[PDB]
Amino acid sequence: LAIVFAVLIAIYGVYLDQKIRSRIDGKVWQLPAAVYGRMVNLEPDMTISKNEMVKLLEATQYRQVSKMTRPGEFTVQANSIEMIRRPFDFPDSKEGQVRARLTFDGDHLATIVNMENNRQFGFFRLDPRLITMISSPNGEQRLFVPRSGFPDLLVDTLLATEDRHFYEHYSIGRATLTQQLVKNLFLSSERSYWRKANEAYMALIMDARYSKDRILELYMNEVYLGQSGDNEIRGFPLASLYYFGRPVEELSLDQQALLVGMVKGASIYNPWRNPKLALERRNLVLRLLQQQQIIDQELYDMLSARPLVQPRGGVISPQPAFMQLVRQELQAKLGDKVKDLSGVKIFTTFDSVAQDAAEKAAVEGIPALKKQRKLSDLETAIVVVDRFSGEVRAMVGGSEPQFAGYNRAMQARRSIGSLAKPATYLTALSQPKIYRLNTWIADAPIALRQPNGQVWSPQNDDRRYSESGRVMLVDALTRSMNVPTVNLGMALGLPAVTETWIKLGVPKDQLHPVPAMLLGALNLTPIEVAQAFQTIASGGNRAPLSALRSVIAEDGKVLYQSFPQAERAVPAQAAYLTLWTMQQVVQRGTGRQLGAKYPNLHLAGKTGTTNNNVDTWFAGIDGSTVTITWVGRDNNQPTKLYGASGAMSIYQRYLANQTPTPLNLVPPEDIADMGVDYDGNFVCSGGMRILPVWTSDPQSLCQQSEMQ
Repeated sequence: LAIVFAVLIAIYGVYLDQKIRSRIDGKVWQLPAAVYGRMVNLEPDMTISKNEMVKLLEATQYRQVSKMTRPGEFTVQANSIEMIRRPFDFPDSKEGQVRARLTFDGDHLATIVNMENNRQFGFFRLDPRLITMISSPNGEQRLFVPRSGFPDLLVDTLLATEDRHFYEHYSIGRATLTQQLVKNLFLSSERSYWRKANEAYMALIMDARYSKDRILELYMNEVYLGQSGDNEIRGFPLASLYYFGRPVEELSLDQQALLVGMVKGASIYNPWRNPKLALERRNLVLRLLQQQQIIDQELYDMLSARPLVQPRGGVISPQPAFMQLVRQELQAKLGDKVKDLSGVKIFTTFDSVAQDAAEKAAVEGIPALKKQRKLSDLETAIVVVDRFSGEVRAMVGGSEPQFAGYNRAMQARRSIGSLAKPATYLTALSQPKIYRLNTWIADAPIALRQPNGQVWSPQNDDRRYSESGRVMLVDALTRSMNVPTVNLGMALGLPAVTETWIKLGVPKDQLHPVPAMLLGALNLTPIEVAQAFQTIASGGNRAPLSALRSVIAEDGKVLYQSFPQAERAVPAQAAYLTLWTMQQVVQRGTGRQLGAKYPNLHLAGKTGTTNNNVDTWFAGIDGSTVTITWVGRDNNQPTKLYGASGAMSIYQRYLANQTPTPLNLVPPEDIADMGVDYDGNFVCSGGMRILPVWTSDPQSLCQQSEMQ
């Protein structure tokens, strides 16, 4: 015989083992970067409510139930919630499940108690939601999860199917789990008995040098389970989140049957296109295992009478607007030397609750404005950032945030109009010896000769002038009076005002120092406006906006860490006086519709309008965040909206869709509340009006009083 044949196949097998080594002993796959939202820490004495906490939990993929049994679940009671915080690999320290009770004392979090030992936590970590993945060059997207990470039952459901009961190394006789691992991992497409035998040879070599758990650990992360546009969704972990919005470790049995059922055929059982052949395949799996010992008959009818929820969505590109900022910030910080790495973890500043509320305000708000005014193509952008740290919490780049290609929060450069006014008042108030809230500004006809040849003659909103010819600075800003603003600004000088703009953090090449700049001849994107208003909201510290918190390697190596880098930009006292006045605009000025609806928030804000309302804006500052809202048309035509009411309606819905933090303005040093009389002069005691004043010696009133 030519038995040497068993020899060149033996060497072909030994040399085959050479390939099933360099592959599995290292990078099995190029693993895409995972993008996570914010990690929230809870603390006792935190200002939050139970209903507020419920929303944060549901936004973080938690499910409210009657009785808890699994991670990612929680129960509500009269004055508290009980949850099972799911396990997560926090950069700071890996954590398992924790059964906690958060107890609420009305307005705040009273206690957080470990249900295990009945003791209190000093702070408690909530895991971050997976927002998205960063496209993998392969076109194949995976979320690696170790063996242990898979629930016993989905492994049982998996074994109850494909590899019927085991796979010890009979199946062929009657007429393979390791057999298929190589099929997807090493082999070509289809037709070949040689393929059938080539994998069969790789299967023995495989299951010879690698453990049981290691085979299905690679398998449960390799199987094709979906198609997101032109990206392969494979692996049970990523499929779970993609096909249920919940981790693999937390799938219900009926959801485990579906995924598994979709392994045989992985595209025709797709619950989107045809839910019928998927429902039958699901129930089929439910009857497959029902025969073996794992499944009861009574519960079977439940799982079968258990429709699919199922994400009923496409999710091809989650949070397109915010992800633009993320991609942009990654390039700047780490460069192109990042996607070279596999299994990278990106921790962002994204707030799921805020995003939900902004998106809802945009989606419902815009059609409402179009109906109430008979419009045809109205658009909007919303940016939310943290008051003090400049972290970007939310970004809405269009009235249809779900499906976005053009991101208006970052790309739509638009005249800010009267939103420009605080810069001027901030410039003035930064000089406490000369300009104060009670300083009188002329309000009379203006005529400014400019570079050839026409004369610039700005008018008040109502084409009227103050009967006295003058108005106090406080009231000019409150009422967004055009004429006093130009008189103030021209007296301060366009260079001084322009320098305030740079300190506030606006792009320097957008600044053109001519009179109209004072009234908003300044074109910015919403994210750039947010920077400017964050600087005044923080109390004068410019905190560069960012969407990244950290970037960790698969092994836990820190590729990037964010450190606080706020820069003192304007005096805190001037920032304060400007904000106090912006509280006036919201209570009694142009923003007064908002102060009437949310009196207890004491919001500070500024309306923005342009000639014929081409662009409308609102900038609202609460206790914790700055929200910029823009409403207008892409073609740059008049909106027909009147006043900042369009941007204030969107913002008002934003405020209603979440739980805003009251703004309680704490006065910095050397701020004193002082009375003035009707003439506007300071008085020692009394005064019909009280205004805060930057002074270390309120005895500029003994001086004022000595007029006699």
